[PDB]
Amino acid sequence: KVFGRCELAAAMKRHGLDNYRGYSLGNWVCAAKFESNFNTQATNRNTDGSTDYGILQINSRWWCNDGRTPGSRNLCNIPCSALLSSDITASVNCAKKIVSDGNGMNAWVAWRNRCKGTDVQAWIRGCRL
Ligand SMILES: [Cl-]
Ligand SMILES: [Cl-]
Ligand SMILES: [Cl-]
Ligand SMILES: [Cl-]
Ligand SMILES: [Cl-]
Ligand SMILES: [Cl-]
Ligand SMILES: [Cl-]
Ligand code: NA
Repeated sequence: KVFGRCELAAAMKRHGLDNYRGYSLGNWVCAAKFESNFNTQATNRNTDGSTDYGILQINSRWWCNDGRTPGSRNLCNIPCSALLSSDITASVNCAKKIVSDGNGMNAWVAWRNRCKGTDVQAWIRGCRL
């Protein structure tokens, strides 16, 4: 599924991401825009052989099982395919664990490089939330 900007803001708020770990909804919408372009089916292979999955590009190195990332963990206790669903519940649940792990949203390098410190409220501007 390819979400619209306000459609995703609303789904993230329904699943309790808004202000989770003090990160306003615009931070989450901006991270999703640059990780996946709002596409739940986004996948990207990393040079180390891990793969990033879904709207928030969650990495198989630590967070989900894809069976092809040697020495990896599965700390969200999910198949990485669950992160590609039209329903974002598994991505949001896992994202809550990642953002709790100690470095906040810096875990998402695209958030650090493209969202952090910017006018992230623009991402929810106009949205009926
Ligand atoms: Cl957009
Ligand atoms: Cl915001
Ligand atoms: Cl594996
Ligand atoms: Cl594990
Ligand atoms: Cl699995
Ligand atoms: Cl959803
Ligand atoms: Cl933080
Ligand atoms: Na894994």
